[PDB]
Amino acid sequence: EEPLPDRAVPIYVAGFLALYDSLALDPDTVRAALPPDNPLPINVDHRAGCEVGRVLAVVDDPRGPFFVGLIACVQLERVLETAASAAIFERRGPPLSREERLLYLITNYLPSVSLATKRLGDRTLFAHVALCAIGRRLGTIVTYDTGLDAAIAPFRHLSPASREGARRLAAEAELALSGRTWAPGVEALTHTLL
Amino acid sequence: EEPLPDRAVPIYVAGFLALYDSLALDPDTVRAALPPDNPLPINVDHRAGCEVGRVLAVVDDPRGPFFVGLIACVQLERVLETAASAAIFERRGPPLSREERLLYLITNYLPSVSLATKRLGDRTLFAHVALCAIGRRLGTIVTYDTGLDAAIAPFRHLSPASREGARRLAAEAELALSGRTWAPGVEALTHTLL
Repeated sequence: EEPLPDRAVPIYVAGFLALYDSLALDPDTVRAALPPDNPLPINVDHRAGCEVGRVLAVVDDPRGPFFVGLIACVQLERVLETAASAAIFERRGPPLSREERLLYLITNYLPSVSLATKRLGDRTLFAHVALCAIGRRLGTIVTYDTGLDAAIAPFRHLSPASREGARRLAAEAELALSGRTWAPGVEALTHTLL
Repeated sequence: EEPLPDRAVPIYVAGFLALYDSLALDPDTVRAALPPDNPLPINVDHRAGCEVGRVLAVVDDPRGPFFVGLIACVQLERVLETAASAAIFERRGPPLSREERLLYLITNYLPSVSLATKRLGDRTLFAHVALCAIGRRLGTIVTYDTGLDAAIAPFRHLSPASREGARRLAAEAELALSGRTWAPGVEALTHTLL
């Protein structure tokens, strides 16, 4: 089809991976695996082959484990566009630019995330974060944005200490991923999603 | 199944029905049909039988026609719950209450709306507002909330004059609908959605 864009639109995702009781995840086991030994990848529908990003930071918070991630995948943008073309387009207004079209699509088609942990039997308890396709899996709500601070801003309930640690941990982690894209495959993503 | 709740959770929806060029809808034709002669109903996927609410107010704005609506439908809440049970539930945390469960579901499953107009050939140009099922139709993004002011608040781009006219027009229109629910039918909604 049309030619793949040369650079991926960087997408930042933020949200709570879990919420504490006011029982599977309690604050004590979360702190045991608080700093992940290995970087937690971001995939689609828990399929390791469909890796589209990387978790930038996970911070403990009184509400629950809060995370920030970076998604850099031209092929995910193309596949979501293909799904959008399979639906009746009734949006009234001027065409959105490349960045807000991607935000419009990934928020509606991948509205939640799911945290994967190792089996029950600092620590390696955290495994990966999965983008959940709507109508397939229902996880915790996230926000998508083209800015790091912008992705965290709508979460007013986060304590200022957790917010600060998140954006400083995410900034230094984003730096190690300088100029890194993800290419799981257009057909690989289409099979999982559509 | 489980018994239908006796009272519907009132849901308020807000957003832009269309956006002006910086060509189908220009500001001049919008003002011609600015005050609808008849109340614009809210339905699902443009099917008149699946009426679930009522548009409370439509205000002209430099960005575009902005609307506020009320959705009061126990059966829509039940059907969306049935769709949620058909997906893998992976949300980590305590169970959401009845109100935020409904908000969680209607935002993810019905993320956009579409404005219906009469054919091309104050005025009756505006017909109804349709809740668009994700993966079926793609319309303009809306916000859902359990409060009238809360539904309008995230739209910071709205001019303060349009915001004021919207909440005063919506408040008096909501009053005429005192204690009115919508019952399109559980099977009617299931056929359209699932």
